[PDB]
Amino acid sequence: KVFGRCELAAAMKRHGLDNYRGYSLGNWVCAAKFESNFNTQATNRNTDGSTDYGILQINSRWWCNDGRTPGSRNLCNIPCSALLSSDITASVNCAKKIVSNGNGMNAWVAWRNRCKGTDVQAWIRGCRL
Ligand SMILES: CC(=O)N[C@@H]1[C@@H](O)[C@H](O[C@@H]2O[C@H](CO)[C@@H](O[C@@H]3O[C@H](CO)[C@@H](O)[C@H](O)[C@H]3NC(C)=O)[C@H](O)[C@H]2NC(C)=O)[C@@H](CO)O[C@H]1O
Ligand SMILES: [Cl-]
Ligand code: NA
Repeated sequence: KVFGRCELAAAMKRHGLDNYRGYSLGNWVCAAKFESNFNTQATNRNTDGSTDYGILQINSRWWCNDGRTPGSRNLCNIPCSALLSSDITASVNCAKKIVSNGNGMNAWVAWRNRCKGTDVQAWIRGCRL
Protein backbone atom coordinates (compact mmCIF):
# COMPACT_ATOMS: atom_id res chain seq x y z
CA LYS A 1 0.00 0.00 0.00
CA VAL A 2 1.24 3.50 -0.88
CA PHE A 3 0.09 5.87 1.85
CA GLY A 4 -0.87 9.46 1.43
CA ARG A 5 1.08 11.98 3.57
CA CYS A 6 -1.76 12.96 5.95
CA GLU A 7 -3.14 9.42 5.85
CA LEU A 8 0.19 8.09 7.13
CA ALA A 9 0.47 10.88 9.73
CA ALA A 10 -2.95 9.95 11.09
CA ALA A 11 -2.14 6.21 11.29
CA MET A 12 1.21 6.86 13.02
CA LYS A 13 -0.40 9.22 15.50
CA ARG A 14 -3.08 6.66 16.26
CA HIS A 15 -0.34 4.09 16.84
CA GLY A 16 1.29 6.44 19.37
CA LEU A 17 4.32 7.67 17.43
CA ASP A 18 3.69 11.37 17.98
CA ASN A 19 6.47 12.43 20.39
CA TYR A 20 7.49 8.84 21.06
CA ARG A 21 10.87 9.15 22.88
CA GLY A 22 10.76 12.89 22.19
CA TYR A 23 10.37 12.59 18.41
CA SER A 24 7.54 14.63 16.97
CA LEU A 25 5.22 13.15 14.31
CA GLY A 26 6.86 15.18 11.52
CA ASN A 27 10.11 13.19 12.09
CA TRP A 28 8.40 9.84 11.51
CA VAL A 29 6.51 11.01 8.42
CA CYS A 30 9.71 12.54 7.01
CA ALA A 31 11.62 9.30 7.75
CA ALA A 32 8.96 7.17 5.98
CA LYS A 33 8.95 9.50 2.95
CA PHE A 34 12.68 9.20 2.27
CA GLU A 35 13.07 5.63 3.46
CA SER A 36 10.29 4.08 1.37
CA ASN A 37 8.37 6.89 -0.29
CA PHE A 38 5.37 5.78 1.83
CA ASN A 39 5.32 2.29 0.22
CA THR A 40 4.70 -0.54 2.71
CA GLN A 41 6.09 -3.12 0.23
CA ALA A 42 9.52 -1.45 -0.29
CA THR A 43 12.56 -3.71 0.04
CA ASN A 44 16.25 -2.99 -0.41
CA ARG A 45 19.26 -5.26 -0.18
CA ASN A 46 22.48 -4.20 1.57
CA THR A 47 26.10 -5.27 0.90
CA ASP A 48 26.39 -7.30 4.10
CA GLY A 49 23.62 -9.57 2.77
CA SER A 50 20.85 -8.15 4.94
CA THR A 51 17.67 -6.53 3.57
CA ASP A 52 15.60 -3.49 4.66
CA TYR A 53 11.81 -3.97 4.81
CA GLY A 54 8.71 -1.84 4.69
CA ILE A 55 7.64 1.72 5.18
CA LEU A 56 10.44 2.33 7.73
CA GLN A 57 13.01 0.09 6.01
CA ILE A 58 13.75 -2.06 9.06
CA ASN A 59 16.97 -4.11 8.74
CA SER A 60 17.07 -7.93 8.78
CA ARG A 61 20.51 -8.22 10.38
CA TRP A 62 19.04 -6.95 13.66
CA TRP A 63 15.26 -6.59 13.82
CA CYS A 64 13.39 -9.27 11.87
CA ASN A 65 13.89 -12.71 10.39
CA ASP A 66 13.88 -13.24 6.63
CA GLY A 67 15.58 -16.62 6.79
CA ARG A 68 18.52 -15.51 4.62
CA THR A 69 20.62 -13.16 6.79
CA PRO A 70 23.21 -15.56 8.31
CA GLY A 71 23.77 -14.86 11.96
CA SER A 72 21.35 -12.02 12.43
CA ARG A 73 19.34 -11.03 15.45
CA ASN A 74 15.57 -10.93 15.42
CA LEU A 75 15.07 -8.27 18.07
CA CYS A 76 11.46 -7.50 17.10
CA ASN A 77 10.65 -11.27 17.03
CA ILE A 78 8.84 -11.20 13.71
CA PRO A 79 9.37 -12.41 10.17
CA CYS A 80 10.39 -9.47 7.93
CA SER A 81 7.37 -10.16 5.67
CA ALA A 82 5.11 -8.91 8.49
CA LEU A 83 6.69 -5.45 7.91
CA LEU A 84 5.39 -5.25 4.32
CA SER A 85 1.69 -5.33 5.30
CA SER A 86 -0.70 -2.49 4.44
CA ASP A 87 -1.32 -2.39 8.21
CA ILE A 88 1.64 -0.53 9.78
CA THR A 89 1.13 -1.90 13.27
CA ALA A 90 4.02 -4.37 13.05
CA SER A 91 6.38 -1.71 11.64
CA VAL A 92 5.41 0.81 14.29
CA ASN A 93 5.85 -1.68 17.11
CA CYS A 94 9.28 -2.63 15.91
CA ALA A 95 10.24 1.03 15.29
CA LYS A 96 9.42 1.80 18.89
CA LYS A 97 11.95 -0.80 20.06
CA ILE A 98 14.58 0.48 17.60
CA VAL A 99 14.30 4.13 18.67
CA SER A 100 14.12 3.10 22.33
CA ASN A 101 17.85 2.43 22.36
CA GLY A 102 20.89 2.51 20.20
CA ASN A 103 21.23 6.00 18.79
CA GLY A 104 17.56 6.92 18.61
CA MET A 105 16.32 7.93 15.17
CA ASN A 106 19.90 8.03 13.85
CA ALA A 107 19.23 4.30 13.16
CA TRP A 108 17.44 5.54 9.98
CA VAL A 109 20.05 6.82 7.54
CA ALA A 110 17.48 8.80 5.47
CA TRP A 111 16.32 10.53 8.67
CA ARG A 112 19.84 11.42 9.74
CA ASN A 113 20.71 12.77 6.27
CA ARG A 114 17.45 14.39 5.09
CA CYS A 115 15.18 15.09 8.12
CA LYS A 116 17.37 15.71 11.16
CA GLY A 117 17.72 19.43 11.80
CA THR A 118 15.10 20.46 9.22
CA ASP A 119 11.58 21.84 9.82
CA VAL A 120 9.95 18.42 10.16
CA GLN A 121 6.69 20.06 11.22
CA ALA A 122 6.01 20.90 7.54
CA TRP A 123 5.41 17.15 6.88
CA ILE A 124 2.13 17.31 8.78
CA ARG A 125 0.94 20.65 7.45
CA GLY A 126 -2.73 20.78 6.44
CA CYS A 127 -3.53 17.41 8.02
CA ARG A 128 -6.49 16.73 10.27
CA LEU A 129 -5.03 14.74 13.19
C1 LIG B 1 15.92 1.05 10.77
C2 LIG B 1 17.09 0.09 10.89
O1 LIG B 1 16.90 -1.13 10.81
N1 LIG B 1 18.29 0.62 11.13
C3 LIG B 1 19.47 -0.23 11.23
C4 LIG B 1 20.23 0.05 12.53
O2 LIG B 1 19.49 -0.46 13.62
C5 LIG B 1 21.63 -0.61 12.53
O3 LIG B 1 22.40 -0.08 13.62
C6 LIG B 1 22.88 -0.96 14.58
O4 LIG B 1 21.80 -1.24 15.47
C7 LIG B 1 22.19 -2.04 16.60
C8 LIG B 1 20.93 -2.31 17.41
O5 LIG B 1 20.39 -1.10 17.93
C9 LIG B 1 23.24 -1.31 17.42
O6 LIG B 1 23.64 -2.12 18.54
C10 LIG B 1 23.48 -1.55 19.79
O7 LIG B 1 24.40 -0.45 19.90
C11 LIG B 1 24.27 0.24 21.16
C12 LIG B 1 25.16 1.47 21.09
O8 LIG B 1 24.57 2.47 20.26
C13 LIG B 1 24.57 -0.72 22.32
O9 LIG B 1 24.44 -0.03 23.57
C14 LIG B 1 23.58 -1.88 22.25
O10 LIG B 1 23.79 -2.80 23.31
C15 LIG B 1 23.73 -2.58 20.89
N2 LIG B 1 22.79 -3.68 20.78
C16 LIG B 1 23.16 -4.84 20.24
C17 LIG B 1 22.10 -5.94 20.17
O11 LIG B 1 24.29 -5.05 19.79
C18 LIG B 1 24.45 -0.99 16.57
O12 LIG B 1 25.32 -0.14 17.29
C19 LIG B 1 24.03 -0.26 15.31
N3 LIG B 1 25.18 -0.17 14.43
C20 LIG B 1 25.48 0.99 13.83
C21 LIG B 1 26.70 1.01 12.92
O13 LIG B 1 24.82 2.01 14.00
C22 LIG B 1 22.36 -0.31 11.24
C23 LIG B 1 23.71 -1.02 11.12
O14 LIG B 1 23.54 -2.41 10.89
O15 LIG B 1 21.56 -0.73 10.12
C24 LIG B 1 20.36 0.03 10.01
O16 LIG B 1 19.70 -0.38 8.87
CL1 LIG C 1 17.01 10.15 21.39
NA1 NA D 1 17.70 -11.30 11.52
